Amino acid sequence: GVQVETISPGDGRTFPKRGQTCVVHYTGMLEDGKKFDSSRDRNKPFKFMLGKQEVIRGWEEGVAQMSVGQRAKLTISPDYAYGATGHPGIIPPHATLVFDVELLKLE
Amino acid sequence: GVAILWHEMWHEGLEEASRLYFGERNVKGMFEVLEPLHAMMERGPQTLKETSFNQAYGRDLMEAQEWCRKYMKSGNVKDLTQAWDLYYHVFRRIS
Ligand SMILES: CO[C@H]1C[C@@H]2CC[C@@H](C)[C@@](O)(O2)C(=O)C(=O)N2CCCC[C@H]2C(=O)O[C@H]([C@H](C)C[C@@H]2CC[C@@H](O)[C@H](OC)C2)C[C@@H](O)[C@H](C)/C=C(\C)[C@@H](O)[C@@H](OC)C(=O)[C@H](C)C[C@H](C)/C=C/C=C/C=C/1C
Repeated sequence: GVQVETISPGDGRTFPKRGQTCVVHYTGMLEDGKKFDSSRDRNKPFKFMLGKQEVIRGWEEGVAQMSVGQRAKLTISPDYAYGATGHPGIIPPHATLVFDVELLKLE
Repeated sequence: GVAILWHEMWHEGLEEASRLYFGERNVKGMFEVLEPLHAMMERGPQTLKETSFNQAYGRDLMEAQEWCRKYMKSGNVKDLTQAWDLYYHVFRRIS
C-alpha cells in the first residue's frame, strides 16, 4: 500500500475534495534515496486533479488524506506505483518509491 | 464534438498521446498521435484563431518537438520527460 508519515503539519481540516486541483511540491526518490524527480529543484509546483486516475495509486490514496500546508513522506509499494513494467528508463520493475510531498493549496 | 480548432485538436491529442506513453508505454503510438499535429503547425496558421493559438503556444510546442527529436537520437527517456513537461504546460492552459 502507501504509508503517510507527517514531516511538517497542515491545518488538519482542509482536505482535498474530488473536483479540486491539488497544487503540490514533491521530491520523488528510489528506496536507496537517489532522486529521480523534484518540482522543488525546478521551482515550479505540480498541479493535478484528484480521484480521476491521473496519478499512481499511492498518490491517489496518500495525497487524499493530507491537509493544506502539510508536508509528508509517502512510502509507496511497487503494486501501488509502477509495478512489474516500471516506467522504462526512470523507475525499474518492482520498485518501492518514496515521495516527499507538500500540499501547498487547492484551486 | 469533432475537434476542428487547434486548441481542441491539441487537447484531445495530448491526452491520447500521454495515455499511450505513460499509461501503456507505447512510444511509437505516442509519436503517431503527435507527429501529425506538429506537421499541421509546420504548414502554418490559416485562420485568425490558429494564428492566436500559434502566437500563444507555438514556441512551447516547437520546443517539445525538439526534445522528442533529441530522444529519437539519444534514446534517453529524460528527453521525453522534458517534452511532456512542456506539453503539460500547454495542456493546462488550453483546458
Ligand atoms: C514532465 O513530468 C511528467 C511526470 C514525470 C514522469 C515520470 C515519473 C517517474 C515522474 O518523474 O513524473 C514522477 O515523479 C512520478 O512518478 N509522478 C509525478 C507526480 C505525480 C505522481 C507520479 C505519477 O503518478 O505521475 C503520472 C504517471 C507517470 C503516469 C500515470 C499514472 C496513473 C495512470 O492511470 C495513468 O494512465 C494514463 C499514467 C504522470 C502525471 O504526472 C501526469 C500529470 C498524468 C498523466 C500523464 C495521465 O494521467 C494523463 O492520462 C491520459 C492525463 O490525464 C494528463 C493530465 C494529460 C496531459 C496531456 C499529460 C500530462 C503529462 C505530464 C507529465 C509529467 C508532469
